[PDB]
Amino acid sequence: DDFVAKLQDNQRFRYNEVMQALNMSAALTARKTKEFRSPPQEQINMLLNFKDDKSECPCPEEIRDQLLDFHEDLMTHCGIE
Amino acid sequence: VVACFRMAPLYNLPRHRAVNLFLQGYEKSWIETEEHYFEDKLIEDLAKPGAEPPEEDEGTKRVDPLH
Repeated sequence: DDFVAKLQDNQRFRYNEVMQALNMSAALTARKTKEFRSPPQEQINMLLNFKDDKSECPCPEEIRDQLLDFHEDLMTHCGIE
Repeated sequence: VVACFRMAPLYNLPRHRAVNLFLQGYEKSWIETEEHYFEDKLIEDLAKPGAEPPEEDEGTKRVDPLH
């Protein structure tokens, strides 16, 4: 519940930044709006790629850290760790 | 082009719908991809004769759990 709320507020901020920044280039706006025009499943799929070190997702470090801590807690509760 | 750029993002969606989407995405991306190796250790534990002479076998050697 709170992870998704923070992610949605981030999307609010990032979309506004892209709208403010659309005026430099129309070609740039295409790759910036890939996310906002992707289906809702694809949007969250690309937002949840900060696992591993490829790290091309637009998620910020703090939001990444929240899930990277909850996931470690879940693993140590499942006994995998 | 503004209308084309205008679509259905996550920030407009109700929170519970996005939570369900997050549950599915988290599942597939993290829980499915998580890997831990235990097969060799498990088989080694299962193949051990578990203190059979200490146990009161009093006959033929009892088959191990893997058997």
